[PDB]
Amino acid sequence: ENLYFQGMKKEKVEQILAEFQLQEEDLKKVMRRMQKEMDRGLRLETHEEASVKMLPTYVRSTPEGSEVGDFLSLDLGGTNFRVMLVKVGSVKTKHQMYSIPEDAMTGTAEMLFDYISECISDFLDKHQMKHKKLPLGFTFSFPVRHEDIDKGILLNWTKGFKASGAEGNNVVGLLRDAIKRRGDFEMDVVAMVNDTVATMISCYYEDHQCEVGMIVGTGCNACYMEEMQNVELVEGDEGRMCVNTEWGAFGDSGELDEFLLEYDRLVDESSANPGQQLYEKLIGGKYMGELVRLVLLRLVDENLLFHGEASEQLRTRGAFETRFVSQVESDTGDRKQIYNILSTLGLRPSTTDCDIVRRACESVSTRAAHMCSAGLAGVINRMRESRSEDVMRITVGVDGSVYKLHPSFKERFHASVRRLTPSCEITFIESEEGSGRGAALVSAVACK
Ligand SMILES: Cc1cnc(NC(=O)c2cc(Oc3cnc(C(=O)N(C)C)nc3)c3cc(C)oc3c2)cn1
Ligand SMILES: OC[C@H]1O[C@H](O)[C@H](O)[C@@H](O)[C@@H]1O
Ligand code: NA
Repeated sequence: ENLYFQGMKKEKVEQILAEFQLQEEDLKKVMRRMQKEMDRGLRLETHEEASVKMLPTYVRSTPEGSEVGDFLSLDLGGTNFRVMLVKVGSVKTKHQMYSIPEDAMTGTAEMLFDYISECISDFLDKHQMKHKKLPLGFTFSFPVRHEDIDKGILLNWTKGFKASGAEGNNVVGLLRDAIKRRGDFEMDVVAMVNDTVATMISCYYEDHQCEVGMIVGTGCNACYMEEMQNVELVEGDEGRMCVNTEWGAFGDSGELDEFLLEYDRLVDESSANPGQQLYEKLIGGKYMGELVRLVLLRLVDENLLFHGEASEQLRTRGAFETRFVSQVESDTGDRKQIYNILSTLGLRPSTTDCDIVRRACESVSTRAAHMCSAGLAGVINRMRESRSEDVMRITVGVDGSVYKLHPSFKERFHASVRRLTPSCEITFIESEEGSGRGAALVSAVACK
């Protein structure tokens, strides 16, 4: 054992883990670069080359006038596929979740939308309603270049999605075509929204100060209410329009290069979209645990962890799940939680190994919280400037398992957004069934 040696090991672990550190000045630089990229995406002259697409959603700040009744909501792209029935009068919901097979997410668009329509059919039978033709709102968690609220093309798949015959086509069209092939129900697709947009809308229903939507789950993205005069891609300078930043693609033109560590390159190289969504790759739940797995293999190689031996499970892709990062950080100090996770990964961890794993997890999750904060602060700072407000009071509607379930992420992120947002008063709100509710609320407003 030896207490002096155990300590020397933790000191070398720390020297390696120090590479994850971001100073406040590094965060201001990342923020200013994000802001620079946001200005570029919004302008007609630089939009095509901008990595941050600042996509117009066609969701506008409207005086009001919502329709009443039953609205169907679809949710694709997060954790599984969701069908929701929404009653607007007051808003009450009925919902069901479906596990998307891999063969659908990695086969053809036809297979993907066929499965989606099969699920819709099943939801309608379980609620006895495959006869009623309802207005339908679609949450589609991918970059889309809109023509209108109900018409938009998929730019590219993100988060490991690979279905053929989708990129370059109208997503509402693919959906509508799938429903017709099946022929057992009828729906009127009135709106297609990003998950950030749906979250902002459902959170706004509870707090009218909500004008920013943020996702920190499988992926990482944000939307906000932009001045119509700044939205150059849409003719008009009156009122506001929701803009999907698609900030996951920040760093794709080399904007984050000085901060990319070896673990980031490996995660990217072994990903379904290499060279894409690099900022998201620093924060997202699809990558977080994989980043911890890579750091652990590095420490196994320096003879600082597990007697320098990694098990088959520790050398398995995606084996250190993001939930294990959250769970390792939940550990009360007894090390029981860390121990069980490691035992299940075929390791014989000592108390020191448990502590080192705890440290690698905090280094990765604290970096994610800090990178994410630079992005939110840039959006918020830009809004304060655009609205020419001395002190801007805004509410941010947030969804996702990383922001929601990680034990310290949320706290580290809020404190870092605060340091970077002086003269800003930010309220953070967590969405209760965010996406589904949001897509139907936009549908009720749109259905006039
Ligand atoms: C074509 C088009 C253009 N813009 C929109 N625009 C919209 O649908 C719409 C709905 C909104 O949120 C709402 C949430 N709930 C309710 C509500 O209480 N209902 C009963 C629905 N209303 C609004 C918000 C909030 C912001 C900051 O901008 C919004 C736009 C919709 N369609
Ligand atoms: O799900 C969170 C985010 O993940 C990815 O970055 C998608 O491209 C984006 O559309 C979505 O909002
Ligand atoms: Na405009």
